[PDB]
Amino acid sequence: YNYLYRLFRKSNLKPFERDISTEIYQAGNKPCNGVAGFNCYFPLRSYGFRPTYGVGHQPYRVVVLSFELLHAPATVCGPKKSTNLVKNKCVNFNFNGLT
Amino acid sequence: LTEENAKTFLNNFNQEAEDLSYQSSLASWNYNTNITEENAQKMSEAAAKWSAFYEEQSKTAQSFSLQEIQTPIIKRQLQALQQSGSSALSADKNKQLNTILNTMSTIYSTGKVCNPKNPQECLLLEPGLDEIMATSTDYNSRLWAWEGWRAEVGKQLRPLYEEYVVLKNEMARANNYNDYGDYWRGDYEAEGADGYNYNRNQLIEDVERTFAEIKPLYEHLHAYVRRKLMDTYPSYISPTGCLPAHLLGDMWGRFWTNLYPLTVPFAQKPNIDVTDAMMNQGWDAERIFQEAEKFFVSVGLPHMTQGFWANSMLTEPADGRKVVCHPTAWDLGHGDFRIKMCTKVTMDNFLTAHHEMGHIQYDMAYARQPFLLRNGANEGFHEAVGEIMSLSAATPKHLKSIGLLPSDFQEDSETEINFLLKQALTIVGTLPFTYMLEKWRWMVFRGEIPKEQWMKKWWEMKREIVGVVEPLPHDETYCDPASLFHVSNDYSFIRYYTRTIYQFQFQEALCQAAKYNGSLHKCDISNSTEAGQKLLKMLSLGNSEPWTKALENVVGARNMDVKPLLNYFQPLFDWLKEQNRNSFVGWNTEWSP
Ligand SMILES: *[C@@H]1O[C@H](CO)[C@@H](O)[C@H](O)[C@H]1NC(C)=O
Ligand SMILES: *[C@@H]1O[C@H](CO)[C@@H](O)[C@H](O)[C@H]1NC(C)=O
Repeated sequence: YNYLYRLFRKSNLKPFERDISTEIYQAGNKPCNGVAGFNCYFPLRSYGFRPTYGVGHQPYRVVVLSFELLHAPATVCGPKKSTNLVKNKCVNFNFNGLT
Repeated sequence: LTEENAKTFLNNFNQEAEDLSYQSSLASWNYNTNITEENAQKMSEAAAKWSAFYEEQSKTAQSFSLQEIQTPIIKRQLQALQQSGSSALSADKNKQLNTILNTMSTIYSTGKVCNPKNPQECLLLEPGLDEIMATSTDYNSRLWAWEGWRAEVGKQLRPLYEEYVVLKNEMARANNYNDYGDYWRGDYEAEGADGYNYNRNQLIEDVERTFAEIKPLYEHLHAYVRRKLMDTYPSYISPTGCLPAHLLGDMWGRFWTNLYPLTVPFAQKPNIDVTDAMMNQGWDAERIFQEAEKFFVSVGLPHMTQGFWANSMLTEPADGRKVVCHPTAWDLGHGDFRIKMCTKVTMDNFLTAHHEMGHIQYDMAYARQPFLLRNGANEGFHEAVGEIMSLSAATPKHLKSIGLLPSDFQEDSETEINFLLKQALTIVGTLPFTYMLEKWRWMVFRGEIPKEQWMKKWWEMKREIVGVVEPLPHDETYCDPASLFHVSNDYSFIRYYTRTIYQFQFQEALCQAAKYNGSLHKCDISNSTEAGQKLLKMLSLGNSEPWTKALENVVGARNMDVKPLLNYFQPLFDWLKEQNRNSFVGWNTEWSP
């Protein structure tokens, strides 16, 4: 019961936005006044994960990698393979970007 | 707005309901596969919490007015949620009704009839008296068992039924129903688009119309059974009279399947039993369920889940825990589908495995629907969609395809005739009993039958509809229907009749879909994806739509039809007509010996 999700919200989320508010969702015309009941529901509901659930309901961990480029120099670059060194022969050399 | 409020209320309700229902179903499963006091009490608290939450949500759901809801799925969900059931009465009346139900349950489970002049030979129904009804041939012993259980159940259950009827009538009129019969007929009520409208009061006339043309086939079967029993019992059965109530192979005459050795057409020809073939090839329950899964994927329905194989029990555990012998298919929720069956390596358990996996496939198909709509279209659809798999699994084509039956097996007409007769004794013979019992209960709840003339009406209708006469005269201090399990424990009985009609309707529709060119009883739906898709269109719906729409989706008709039932039994009907030329077809209402 330690994994939660938001089921009710007044408007849709914008891209890359989070909502950690625990305000009672007011679905009707009457004010909720902080107390749950009819037409006033707590928005955060628990993901009650159990091992005997069907494959569509088992817990899945998701990591989203978002890549961005700005005006700054890009400093997250993948490894460039360093082959063995050969001496005394005519070999095309690429040393630290100097070719 | 009211519709948006109902949508948010249902969105809030479904997740909590699914969680609590899963907890209740898991506790019930844990009790059913491991019987002990702690599992029983855990099941008690889980069911108490789930029922309390359901009634609490239902009281809030009744505040909504359906006159301003346009979308039929939300309206159907709110209709399903607003069924209060037994909670509409006050606490005193509800407690009294629950007390009556509990005392009926604990007096039926402990029913006792004992031998006159031999006081040590006292017999219960479940271990010994059912054996007497199924196997014994002695007239006096069956007369003793029937009359004794009738006396020691009817005398003790007549006043209990007297206030049971009144309390159920009060509950139904508290729930805006005419009587308790109308409350049961409200399960078949469909409100929807034009032309799909079905009413409760329509159902009775529909049943009578479908019983208008089953009557010649039942009359021929009754005449044949009467002649064979006359061969068995020389002077105690009349040619023009009705059958005695204690010679029908069961305690109540519900199933005629125990009359097959006495009423066999061809005793020299064996049955289509393949148990010994399973013994020779070393089959086990895992192979039985794997073959059932192979059948369900050959027809086009999806494969079984990993949780089904991991969590179910398919064998007697034998590690010290008590289990229930009855096979049951469980839809626990959240994609959890299990089967509890103590499967022995027999043909009957193979067919039962196909039936329960049909139940599980039916449960799996409507998982995309909301929680309140994860049910059958009505009470008959759920068992019919398993009975069709039981029908298709038992065919000689299916057994020859999977290697159980040899490739050079010859299917002569005689084995088809006796197999069809056994199927008729199990299936056709229960239909007049079901119709007469449901009609009696409806007229008792309605008040059409006077209170002091209950028994005299019932034995008239059994003389008229079922064609079965009482062996001894019974006065009104008896309660002869109440000896049955379904009526003493508050269960609807018309589901079997609708199951029987829908089973053959579905079977003919699938066989026409699969382009089978032979007799309906030999039909197999294996290796036909189009029939599977045609079926799965109805299975995916659940009760989101009216049941008439689902029936049109499968068979192309919007009402019950018994032409598939007569088409299934057509060779047998011709055979029964051929051997009833000299005899008299039909029965006389007056008591003939
Ligand atoms: C049945 O329940 C008891 C009580 O908790 C438990 O000890 C036992 O292990 C259960 N049986 C199985 C097969 O798990
Ligand atoms: C259906 O397909 C399976 C797949 O191997 C096959 O074994 C079986 O013989 C087929 N049945 C018929 C009737 O062709």
